[PDB]
Amino acid sequence: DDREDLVYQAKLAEQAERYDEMVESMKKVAGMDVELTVEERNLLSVAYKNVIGARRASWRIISSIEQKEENKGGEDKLKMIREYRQMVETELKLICCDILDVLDKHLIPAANTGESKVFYYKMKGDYHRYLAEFATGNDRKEAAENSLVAYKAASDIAMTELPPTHPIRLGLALNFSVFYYEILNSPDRACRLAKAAFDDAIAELDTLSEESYKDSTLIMQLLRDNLTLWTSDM
Amino acid sequence: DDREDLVYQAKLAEQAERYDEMVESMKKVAGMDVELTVEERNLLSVAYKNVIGARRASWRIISSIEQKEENKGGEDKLKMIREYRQMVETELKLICCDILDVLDKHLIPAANTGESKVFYYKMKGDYHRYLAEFATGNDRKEAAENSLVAYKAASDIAMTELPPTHPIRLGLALNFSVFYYEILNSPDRACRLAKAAFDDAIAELDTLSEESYKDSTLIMQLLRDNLTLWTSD
Amino acid sequence: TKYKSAPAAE
Amino acid sequence: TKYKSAPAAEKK
Ligand SMILES: [Br-]
Ligand code: NA
Repeated sequence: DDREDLVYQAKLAEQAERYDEMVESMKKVAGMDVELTVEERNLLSVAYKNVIGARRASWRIISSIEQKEENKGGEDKLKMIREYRQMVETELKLICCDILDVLDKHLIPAANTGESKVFYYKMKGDYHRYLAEFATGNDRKEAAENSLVAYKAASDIAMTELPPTHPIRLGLALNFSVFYYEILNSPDRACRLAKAAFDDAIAELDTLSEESYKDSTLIMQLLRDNLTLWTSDM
Repeated sequence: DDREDLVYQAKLAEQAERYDEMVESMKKVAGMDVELTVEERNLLSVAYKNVIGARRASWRIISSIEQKEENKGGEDKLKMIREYRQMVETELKLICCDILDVLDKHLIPAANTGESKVFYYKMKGDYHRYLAEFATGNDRKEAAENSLVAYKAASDIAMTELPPTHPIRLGLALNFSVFYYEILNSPDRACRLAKAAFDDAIAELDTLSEESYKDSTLIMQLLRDNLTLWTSD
Repeated sequence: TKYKSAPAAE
Repeated sequence: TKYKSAPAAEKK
């Protein structure tokens, strides 16, 4: 019941939009070492996504301001921009390493079901990609290596265990395609994997469950929308 | 430069949407005796509005979840919700008592221009009104009286100093009307006031400047949207 | 019931 | 260039 109490506190935190309290309540549930239910897996992800998201949204904004004041030549200000970015960067490093560790320690070893195994190996890839975004050089290269072997491990399981209509598999494809395009700067690969996951889905769209319908269609929409932008630039 | 360096850190924090860091940066500039410029005044308001705004949204959502779980009769949950609500109420108290303190101690005295005086007295009413929202019994009535004398003071100054078209005066009239409606349960006054402040603006629409045009017309449109909503089911 | 109030200047 | 990634799954 102490576990159910924590899940409830996370839900109150979600609707209250206090996502710091959400990760904490859901962190204690991960450490419980029991395999998370589909509701708990979602809550944990929604929590750590919003908290890491907020910091990134800031990083990109101040990053653009750094490029603006780079041309202006206001050296006095450029120092403050960098100090503010390095402050936000350390936070991105902490939150990413927080969830990467509890994945490696509690969740990934515990997860036995094909669906759960994929969901986490994907999650690992995402937070290694988020480290790669701001990372510089041999720091970035290590984060990219980690990211790929995670997505690859997720993909190798997803191929046999999950069908192509499954939200988790499509979501993985999208993030792994976004990974290829942004991190590895290989658009030809990003477009293949995206077009592959998409065409595999529409082939068997008649099998898609009403439960998973809204989740997967949105993900498919976000695939074909990214495919349009990537192909029009080529 | 110490103050100019802080204003910039606040501006970076504004765009980054890190409003916790924005209040701090602009709190130090306010602590300095020197009166805040219109830009600095705005950056402070923006910073402290967003930090409280977030909690106020949280308070209203959990307060409505409580209301729902009252009918369900989940006593185990109601204790968890009440405790979470209280945690937020204490936060709203601390952040309110911050801005009110730095208003009374530093800004209100320092404020010498007519425009500044109204804005800081308006600001005081706003943050005693936000106290009065989640406040109960004697505490609420005391927060209301504190808000009224603040709004009344601001209004007495705004009538003579500023013109009716000015965004600061229209903003006061709008916040004072919301006060009469939500806090004092005096809706017939709320509407009477909101309309009065509207009529006085449109009468002198020629006087309005192209600079302060957008700021005023937006607040004028809100006053009307409220007036419509309060006078139709 | 919550109603629009004076927003922070642009 | 920022490109949309996997969103937050709907409740149930
Ligand atoms: Br009322
Ligand atoms: Na409304």
